[PDB]
Amino acid sequence: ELVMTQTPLSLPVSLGDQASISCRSSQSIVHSNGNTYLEWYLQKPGQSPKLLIYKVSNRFSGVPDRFSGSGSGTDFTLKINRVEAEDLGVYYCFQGSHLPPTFGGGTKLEIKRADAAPTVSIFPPSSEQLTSGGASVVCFLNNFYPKDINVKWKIDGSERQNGVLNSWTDQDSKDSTYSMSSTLTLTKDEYERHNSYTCEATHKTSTSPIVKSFNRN
Amino acid sequence: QVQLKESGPGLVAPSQSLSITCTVSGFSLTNYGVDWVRQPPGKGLEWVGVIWSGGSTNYNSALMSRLSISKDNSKSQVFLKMNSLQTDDTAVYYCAKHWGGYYIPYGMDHWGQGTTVTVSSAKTTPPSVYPLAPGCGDTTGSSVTLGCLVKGYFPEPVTVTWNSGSLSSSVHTFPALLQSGLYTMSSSVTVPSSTWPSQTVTCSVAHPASSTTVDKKLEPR
Repeated sequence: ELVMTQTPLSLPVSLGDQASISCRSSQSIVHSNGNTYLEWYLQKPGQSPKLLIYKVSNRFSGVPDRFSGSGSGTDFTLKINRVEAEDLGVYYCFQGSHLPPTFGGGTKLEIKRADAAPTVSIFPPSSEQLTSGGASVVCFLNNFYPKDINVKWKIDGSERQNGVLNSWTDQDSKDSTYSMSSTLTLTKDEYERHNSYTCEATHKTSTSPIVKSFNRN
Repeated sequence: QVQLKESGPGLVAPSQSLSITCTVSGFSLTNYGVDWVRQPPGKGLEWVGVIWSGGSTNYNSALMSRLSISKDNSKSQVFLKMNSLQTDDTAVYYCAKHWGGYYIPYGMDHWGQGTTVTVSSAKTTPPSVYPLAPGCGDTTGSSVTLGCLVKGYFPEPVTVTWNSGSLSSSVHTFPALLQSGLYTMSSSVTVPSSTWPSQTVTCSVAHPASSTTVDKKLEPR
């Protein structure tokens, strides 16, 4: 029933630049033993959450000196400097002094790095699946920065948007890049009546579009 | 070597109940206490409950009347029922271990991988692997890019593995969205052109919700 506020909700920052997260408690996080039980935890994407800091300023094993945790009673801050791609993930504060113990709403660490161009590959529908009433032409666009990109499917000249679905990734933890998958699925029928297929895609990198088309010849 | 494992039903029906057990190893529940943390979809960590190493349980206020952490010291298991399910009860259910001193844990020490719980009407629809191999028309340089578009499953989640795990070289995963009431995800893995079609690549999909797994081999065309 204790409140903890975490700001900002997301923090853009650059590799090599310092970070700071202030966690705010609605009341005292100090224990009667004077020990205030404030943890920080990090959850990289896909991975499970992990203990970093376990008692305001006490680093947990593995975790390097670049991570700092300060704080008194309302105000606590996690400061992380010499910022890596690995720093990526969600950072959460957790109080265990009085019950029920509670978490902060997390803050997304954002890294700003060097512009990277996207790598596109178009993949034509599968044999087996084509023999399954369906036909899907799935494209890929990998390792780009910024996360801002545009992609369209032409089917003999025109554009396709109908029901289309692209899927992004959270910034890589090694190169800190984003990636995206677009699928262009319909029916065999319609796939059975268009020959070539184009995977168009514009990005801040290239003044010219990024295209990955393919014929049915 | 300490481990914490979670098992569950993948899905469950709106308004019914759910229990998830935490299989544990390397330590004991007599000596230790484990918390129950959870993560609503696209939301942040949510404390569910605790069981101190002495049969005692303290709960999350907002659902203690739906919570109930049990345990079997001899069986090293940490069960957790949870009556009258609901649709925002959808979360990942981790079992974390106590690292602090006595009756005040310094922090949740070791966390399980996590059991996923989906609350909806819809039923377990199994997945459909389709490999994403490049055509014959286009070619590639120094490195190639392939993947599998794993389509039509319910409920979440699935898990792909490239070349028996001997791959990790440029592996991207693209989250799954719904479509026709079904999830659909894709995995891409980039490998040196000297290796494909040169050597035998393969994609292996786990999806415990229906438990089934399909490993595909990639051939162009």
